[PDB]
Amino acid sequence: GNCFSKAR
Amino acid sequence: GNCFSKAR
Amino acid sequence: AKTMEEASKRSYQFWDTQPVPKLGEVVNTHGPVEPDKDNIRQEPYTLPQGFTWDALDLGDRGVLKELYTLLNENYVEDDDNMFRFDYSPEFLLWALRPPGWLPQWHCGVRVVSSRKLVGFISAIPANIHIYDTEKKMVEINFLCVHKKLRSKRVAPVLIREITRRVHLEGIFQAVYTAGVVLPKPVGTCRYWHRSLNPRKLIEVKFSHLSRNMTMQRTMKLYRLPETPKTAGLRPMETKDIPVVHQLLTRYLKQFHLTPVMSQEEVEHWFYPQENIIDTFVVENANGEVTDFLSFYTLPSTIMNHPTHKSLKAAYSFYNVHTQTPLLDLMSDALVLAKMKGFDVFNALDLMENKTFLEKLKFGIGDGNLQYYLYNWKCPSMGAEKVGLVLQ
Amino acid sequence: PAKTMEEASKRSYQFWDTQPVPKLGEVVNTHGPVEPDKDNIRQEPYTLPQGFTWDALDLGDRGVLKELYTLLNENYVEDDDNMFRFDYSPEFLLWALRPPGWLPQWHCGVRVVSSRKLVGFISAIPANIHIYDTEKKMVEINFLCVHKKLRSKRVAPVLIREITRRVHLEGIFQAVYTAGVVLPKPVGTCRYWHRSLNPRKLIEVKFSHLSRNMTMQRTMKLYRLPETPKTAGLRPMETKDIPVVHQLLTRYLKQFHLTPVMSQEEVEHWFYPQENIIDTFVVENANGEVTDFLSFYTLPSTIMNHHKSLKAAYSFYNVHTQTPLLDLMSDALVLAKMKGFDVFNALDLMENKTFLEKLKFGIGDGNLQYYLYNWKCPSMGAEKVGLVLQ
Ligand SMILES: CC(C)(COP(=O)(O)OP(=O)(O)OC[C@H]1O[C@@H](n2cnc3c(N)ncnc32)[C@H](O)[C@@H]1OP(=O)(O)O)[C@@H](O)C(=O)NCCC(=O)NCCS
Ligand SMILES: CC(C)(COP(=O)(O)OP(=O)(O)OC[C@H]1O[C@@H](n2cnc3c(N)ncnc32)[C@H](O)[C@@H]1OP(=O)(O)O)[C@@H](O)C(=O)NCCC(=O)NCCS
Ligand SMILES: *C(=O)CCCCCCCCCCCCC
Ligand SMILES: *C(=O)CCCCCCCCCCCCC
Ligand SMILES: [Cl-]
Ligand SMILES: [Cl-]
Repeated sequence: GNCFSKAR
Repeated sequence: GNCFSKAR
Repeated sequence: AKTMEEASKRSYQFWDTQPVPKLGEVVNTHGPVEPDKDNIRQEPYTLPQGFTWDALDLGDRGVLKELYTLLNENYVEDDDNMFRFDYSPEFLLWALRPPGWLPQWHCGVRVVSSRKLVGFISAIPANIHIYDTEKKMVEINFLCVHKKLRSKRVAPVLIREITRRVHLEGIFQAVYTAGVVLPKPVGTCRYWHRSLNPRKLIEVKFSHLSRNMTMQRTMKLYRLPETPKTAGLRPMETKDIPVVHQLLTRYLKQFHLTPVMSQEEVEHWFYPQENIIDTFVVENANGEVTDFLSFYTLPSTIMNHPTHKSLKAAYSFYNVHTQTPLLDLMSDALVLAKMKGFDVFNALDLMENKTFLEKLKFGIGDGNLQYYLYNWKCPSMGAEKVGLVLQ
Repeated sequence: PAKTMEEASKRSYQFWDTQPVPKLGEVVNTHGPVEPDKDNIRQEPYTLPQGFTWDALDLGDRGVLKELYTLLNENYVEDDDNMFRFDYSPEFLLWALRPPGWLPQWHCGVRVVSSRKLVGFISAIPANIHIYDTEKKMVEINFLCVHKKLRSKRVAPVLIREITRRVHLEGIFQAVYTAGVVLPKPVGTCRYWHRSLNPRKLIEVKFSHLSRNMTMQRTMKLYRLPETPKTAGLRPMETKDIPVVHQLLTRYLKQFHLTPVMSQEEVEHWFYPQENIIDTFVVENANGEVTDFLSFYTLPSTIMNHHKSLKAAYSFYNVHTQTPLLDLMSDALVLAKMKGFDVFNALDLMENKTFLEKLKFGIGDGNLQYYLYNWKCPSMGAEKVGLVLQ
């Protein structure tokens, strides 16, 4: 599955 | 395709 | 051309343009004739005026019946135009919808005005082991052009169009057979025939009585037991699919041209279907399946005969022995075919079949089956190393 | 669930230790299968907990597709702070789950026996994969999902074993997949980066934060983009471009160590434009030759706490032979802004590191690990990974 990433 | 053979 | 003699005196205007070896050369290498193509023609090849492509949905019973009729009236005949293959509709579904089948690979030609089906060719996917290489390929089958459409270059267009449709799916090799010689056979096999109903075979001139023997003697010569002899022989069932898969996989490693089947493909090709495919396994006293035999059902039309209209033929498929002798297995196959009403039992001289053909009273046929690879360079092999049976 | 390799050191993997993958510790110097192709395969489905049953989801049934959409919309991947959750659309799911060669038995669901409610899922699609010097027919695994009410009950290992079995039945013995968590054993580790397109909204919903020494006015100035792309000859991909897009991609991917090997029909599926799913733009130069292309897919997310979805574009495959990659991606950003996306996401794989900082991407908090099943090979740097999944 994909990974949900946001701005560090 | 297949080949039709009969008794030689 | 049926002979290598007739074939060597030919110019192959179409096959010279194709990535196959020349009839004359001998191959000492292993690999593709040309590299894979990274761009493929998007447009179907042009047909003669008045004709159009049509991919055949064989799940439509009417379309299946049209294909049945095209082949019944226009497909392969013997050398002397006395018999023609009569593939059944249900058989065509078996041969043309194995796992991975594609509707666009059921490539038909129709008359624009009437919609009459006048041409066909098919591809099905298959993993093929050739010497030390395993490759995803297609098997080409059922190339047919209506009798009224012949000698007008429709077969080359059908071949190029199916090639294009296969290339679009990223496959660049194919395997196929033919009763004629083309550039260039990877192996040449001979059909042999075991009479089961000798009277009918002689009456319709499939076989003859030699000067040496009478009809009375011929009947007794080909008489068979009532029931097969092998302990624990029984039809294949669903529970046998994994072990048939295992047996077949290990058995085929000894040959040089073989299919590589998944367990789902084994189910498709071997699970018994009445009047299409028969598979019998040997389950021993411990409950272990140790051998199996199989043959498919392919009847023929008898042309221009007032009384006998059809010949019921069984074709040896794949036979695997690890505990029962192959001779015994094939003897029981003959008895089973007799019990099921077949007139004749056919087998090629490939795999280990030569070990039993004469002993079980097969007679050599007049037809060679050539085996071919498209866009694959490899040395030829003897019939006994061919381990691939098509339909 | 470990998010770093250091956390993963201090963990035991009761399930993954039983699987044909390398151990997290070991350094691999060989290339090939962990175990042989199987010549007999379990015919019976694996046992589920009492009261649950298997189903194969036929997505051509609009009602079944909506059930899968709803399962994922409510229970699929969330960010690290449980503020956003992927919101794959039904039309996207059809694109991702029905490519050429798809099988309905590889859409493997779990349902409650009594109610038939869908509570779990995993999928496989076929793909030819180039890994170092070997091309293998594999499957890509995606959309592993267990209902929030069924978590921590060993259902995920059963889903994985069952899709393994169903893939084995079709003669395939290797798989590729990604995950945001560390498992035995990544063949490569990539990191998401993010390019703000609508910074106002991103700060509002707390996807990003104001630099605190920077004001909102300065931030909007920093991230503003031209109104139209600058590359000459840029236009949407059309049917006539399928062969050259296929040819461009095939040659471009040869430089990486993990890549898809696509047929021309697969290229049509993955790249032909579909609104709100996949966008592809080609550069056709002054000679009429297509020389470059850019592509990104559409994946919005539910804003969990408070509204409109967070609209995100994900870099897909970008091939350059005449246009500088930096220019191509500048135009990708402008096109994404034009189409209404709030953020443009890209991994640091392939050559992406050459433009991420220059084009004002900011580094993300999520790693994306790449994995192979039953294929033991050396790991690689992100810049050698040439495979993008959905
Ligand atoms: C076989 C059949 C399709 C050929 O069509 P045709 O109209 O007679 O031949 P065409 O004029 O269209 O084309 C000639 C080219 O096709 C080739 N060709 C002929 N028969 C072929 C065959 N069975 N398989 C592959 N190519 C074949 C010829 O070799 C020739 O190519 P060449 O110039 O390199 O020698 C047609 O005669 C037919 O339907 N026969 C009955 C069914 C049959 O035999 N099918 C093929 C089984 S392999
Ligand atoms: C991922 C998910 C299916 C795991 O289900 P779960 O109920 O939380 O965990 P379970 O008790 O069923 O099983 C735990 C096993 O599955 C492993 N596992 C956990 N997450 C995994 C993942 N994304 N991929 C593969 N395996 C995973 C665990 O490591 C553990 O194996 P181990 O004993 O070797 O450590 C579930 O949490 C979920 O649906 N999360 C949201 C969607 C998601 O993250 N999908 C996967 C994207 S990669
Ligand atoms: C994202 O959803 C990926 C989840 C991956 C789960 C592990 C899959 C492992 C391989 C299973 C298929 C094996 C086929 C040979
Ligand atoms: C019997 O019907 C077989 C007839 C074979 C005709 C020639 C086919 C050549 C291969 C075409 C497909 C090639 C795909 C790469
Ligand atoms: Cl069909
Ligand atoms: Cl489906």
